[PDB]
Amino acid sequence: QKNLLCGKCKAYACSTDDIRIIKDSHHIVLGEAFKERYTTKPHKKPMQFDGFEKKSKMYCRNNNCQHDWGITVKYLTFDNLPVIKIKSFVMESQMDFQKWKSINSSLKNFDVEEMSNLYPPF
Ligand SMILES: [Zn+2]
Repeated sequence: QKNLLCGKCKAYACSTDDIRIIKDSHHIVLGEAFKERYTTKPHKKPMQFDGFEKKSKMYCRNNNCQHDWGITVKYLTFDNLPVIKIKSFVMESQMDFQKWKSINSSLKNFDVEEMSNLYPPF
């Protein structure tokens, strides 16, 4: 439905249709195209209480920007899963993504069967 932009440089980030919510907290982004729009630096940690194993920090790929976009994690069998920092984004016009969430219907919940269809284990 709507597009998120990097809050610092305004480069296109992703669509709200791309976002899934895990455990009513984590905002993950579906699709391999999104991975073209950020870079990462390693920051591996063992599993935390909710089953996220941190792998990296995400940065806007605009080299003049490099805004903190979030982290990537492994959750279940899904590695390199981007978890966006919702404070880091604004909406295409200008309101920020946190404001937009507050006045819009809830985003779609994560569905493991949908995820498995998109990223099959074979
Ligand atoms: Zn940026």
